[PDB]
Amino acid sequence: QKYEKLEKIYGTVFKAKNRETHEIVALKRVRLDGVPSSALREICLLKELKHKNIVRLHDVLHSDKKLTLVFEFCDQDLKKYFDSCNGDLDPEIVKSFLFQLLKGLGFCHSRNVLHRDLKPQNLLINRNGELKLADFGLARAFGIPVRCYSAEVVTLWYRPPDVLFGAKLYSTSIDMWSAGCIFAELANAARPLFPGNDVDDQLKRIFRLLGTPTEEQWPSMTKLPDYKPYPMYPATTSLVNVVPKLNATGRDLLQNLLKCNPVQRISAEEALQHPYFS
Amino acid sequence: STSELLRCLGEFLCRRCYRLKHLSPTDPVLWLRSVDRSLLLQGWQDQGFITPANVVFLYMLCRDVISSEVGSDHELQAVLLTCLYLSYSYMGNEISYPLKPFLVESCKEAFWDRCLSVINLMSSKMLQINADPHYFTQVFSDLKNES
Repeated sequence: QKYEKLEKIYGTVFKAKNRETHEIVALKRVRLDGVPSSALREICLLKELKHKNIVRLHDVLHSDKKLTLVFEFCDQDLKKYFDSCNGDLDPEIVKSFLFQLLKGLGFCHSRNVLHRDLKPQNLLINRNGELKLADFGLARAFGIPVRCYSAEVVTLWYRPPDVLFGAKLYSTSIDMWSAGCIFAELANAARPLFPGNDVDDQLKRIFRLLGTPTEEQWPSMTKLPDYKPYPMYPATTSLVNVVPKLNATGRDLLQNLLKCNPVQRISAEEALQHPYFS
Repeated sequence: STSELLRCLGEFLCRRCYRLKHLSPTDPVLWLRSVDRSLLLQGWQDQGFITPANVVFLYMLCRDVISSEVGSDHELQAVLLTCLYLSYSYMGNEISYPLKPFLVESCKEAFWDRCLSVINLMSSKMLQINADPHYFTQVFSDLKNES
């Protein structure tokens, strides 16, 4: 109640002033009548993920049979940012954004958390130029030898091929692929790099550009629940075609992030220690 | 194996709620077995949740949550189910679960209250037992010797 709702941006999001301390936050408000369990997980994880590049969770209120997560406030999501400016970002912004994402993401992995929902809309950006990871609704902790997780993670266009192939078990490499996609988006007209209409289509666009995986490069792929032998499309690996506002060094990183075989994906640490960053 | 750790859980739950010398380690287990059973109202979960690791994760919450002065099993089953609910939420293989089989309490307002109380007191341990194998072993061990 110590809040003042304003323009209205799980449940619905609101901007607000603490009214008492005058600070502006963002309220989520979750209806308590699976959504709740997802919300309680986000809260649990966030409480243990404090980093300038990870959205902060100030409080959590239980009122009127609703849970209101009092979050810090960010000017806009990266998706809207892409609309703010248009078709282009100074190659320097591209670097900054990837850096902070890679840093905020590298942190989650170190604290044993998979975000599993990395897409432009879940990346917050302040006018001050800083970027923060948000919406951990799909996140989860990992460490305990689990039989498997779930394959219903990550929006279609950022879903890595292994998961598309029905893989139920995955590692931190899963957020790395999404990161690569976001990078591609970052360094171009800001349009998604692989916008399929369904799983089958998603796979095609990916292999059509990266080249279809061969059992040699990705041995365990055929053993996946929903694996399908797609035509061996050439490897248009001359990514330059698909990402011009990016040097040759940068393209090298984008290539290590977009490896179809999960195991071949660079980690956040490595990514950050990559030449592209100086 | 599941079962075995379960009895230990029950065992423990009786040594904790001493105020109810009418309780058997089998009841608490029957309660845990029930929801995880009906939850198989498919489309909810293709695989059973209760596993060694998960029972342990669960014993972890109960450990620091179940008051020793619990008055009436109904109160136990409620808090125990709140714990179970969180375990599902946090360790669940699905990206989510229903609240039907967990809310046995009347005052819905209180169920969600515990959910917040527990989350605020156990959030760190919930993540640690996952990120710190040695910590997993200590809880696993403690649980094993609660028999």
